[PDB]
Amino acid sequence: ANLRLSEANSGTYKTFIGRVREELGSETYRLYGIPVLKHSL
Amino acid sequence: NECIVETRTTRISGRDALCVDVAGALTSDGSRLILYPCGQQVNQKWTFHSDGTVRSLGKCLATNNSKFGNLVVIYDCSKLAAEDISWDVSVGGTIMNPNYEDLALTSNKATRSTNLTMEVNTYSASQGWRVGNYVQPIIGSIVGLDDMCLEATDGNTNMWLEECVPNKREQSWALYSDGTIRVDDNRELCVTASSSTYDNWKVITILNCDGSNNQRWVFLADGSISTPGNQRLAMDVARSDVDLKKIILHRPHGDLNQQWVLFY
Amino acid sequence: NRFYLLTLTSNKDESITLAIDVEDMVAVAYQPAGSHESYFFLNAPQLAFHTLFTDTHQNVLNFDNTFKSLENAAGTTRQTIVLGVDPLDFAISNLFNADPKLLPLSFLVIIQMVLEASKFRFIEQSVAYSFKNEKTFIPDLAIVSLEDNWSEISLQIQASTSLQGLFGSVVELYNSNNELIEVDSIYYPIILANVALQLYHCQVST
Ligand SMILES: CO[C@H]1O[C@H](CO)[C@H](O)[C@H](O)[C@H]1O
Ligand SMILES: CO[C@H]1O[C@H](CO)[C@H](O)[C@H](O)[C@H]1O
Repeated sequence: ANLRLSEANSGTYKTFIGRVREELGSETYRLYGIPVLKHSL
Repeated sequence: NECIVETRTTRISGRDALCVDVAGALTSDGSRLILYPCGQQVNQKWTFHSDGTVRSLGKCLATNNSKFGNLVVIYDCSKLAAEDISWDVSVGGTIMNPNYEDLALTSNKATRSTNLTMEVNTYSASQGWRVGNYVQPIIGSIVGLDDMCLEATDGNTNMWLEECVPNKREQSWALYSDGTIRVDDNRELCVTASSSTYDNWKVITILNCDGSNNQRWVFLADGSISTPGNQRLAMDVARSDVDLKKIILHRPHGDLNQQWVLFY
Repeated sequence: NRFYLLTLTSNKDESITLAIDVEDMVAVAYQPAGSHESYFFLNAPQLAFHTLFTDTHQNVLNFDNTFKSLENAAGTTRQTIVLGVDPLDFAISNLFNADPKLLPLSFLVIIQMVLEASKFRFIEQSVAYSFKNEKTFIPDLAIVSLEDNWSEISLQIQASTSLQGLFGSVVELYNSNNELIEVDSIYYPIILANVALQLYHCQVST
């Protein structure tokens, strides 16, 4: 996960935050659809 | 602070922001419950237990087709059968009794002192409830793709995405306990899914609030603004094209044109 | 393993690598690219020192990763510090140069714009606007109350599974007009549609 400010707009910022969430949030352990953080990577 | 909650006392609000209220503070094993202006009165406090029971004034909410008809009452908790005092609350705002699977708590009229009743579940705004102690409507902007804001257009008759402008009155929405999304300047007006279509999907517009099952919305954790239920549909910017001026009700797929943010 | 790495690059093409403990979702250390130095918060977990940046000189900062400690060391609070594209660019540079004058301030910017935005859609959206209009903003109580209550909100979400979505305790949040909103259940969009990641407290289920 990388954020380069040169090529940065609202769209790429949200994509970056989106990727952080996907990599940190559990695929399986969710409550009301909200993921719990993973225990390990 | 602990991961187990034994009991809690809160309010239940819904239809037009009114509160579930046991009529007149009566305690007779059979008294009736109405919608009434929300206040701090003890007959509007409801206590949830690990039973699955919901209680006001010491007596618990009940429904028996024989006993009280399809009307909803409080009785003595030991005097009637367990099956009739069970309750389940869903994320979409449906309050129902697990044993009577087709029915759901309803308020057939929008008026003060209306009798609450069990009716067939059609996922109507008259069947939408907020369990929680903050009863007021949540005011904010609704932000969609390209960071554009939902606007009430054409003298509060239509709606689509415009550029956000802070404090613009037409961009301010009120989210009610019944699951309605209302025009902030005019609370008789509800975001509504029409029978009129675009690319074979219903189009969203502003009509008079009438308590029906196309004025009821739930904000979920996937970022969607959805209809309650299993056969779920999401608010959707047609063709991911802001310029089309068309918000439709589409099959859920979770892409950017179906993602929204409440900016409160 | 336990640490997630994350790279930020300024408009001067200076890159820093920031290490995040996935268990608490806090920043614990960083390294400027092409350096033999690394910098660790005073309260970084022990395991961080043994597993991260082990081929560097590991410096220990004289403040910790809590907001209070950061604010104390910066000499001002979050409600005074501007966020946006250029503050972030500035922040990256200061970390890259390891400028001890500007470190606490720069961490406050970066943590909010990256980690806190990841936790909350409301914060993500506030930041996205700053990129669009290329204009700076200062967080108000709406943002700050979310940051300060994330742990407690996560606990109450988990706790709510035992009693119909009701919280065991009230959380006090603010809206953009600084009105108080006491939330005591999940049935509010400012919880359910806002919290994007939750801290683990207990093993429960829906
Ligand atoms: C004077 O009002 C009283 O009766 C009405 C019923 O009409 C409501 O139940 C209200 O809670 C109660 O205080
Ligand atoms: C092919 O589908 C695309 O257009 C339809 C409208 O027909 C919807 O907007 C959908 O979200 C979009 O991906």
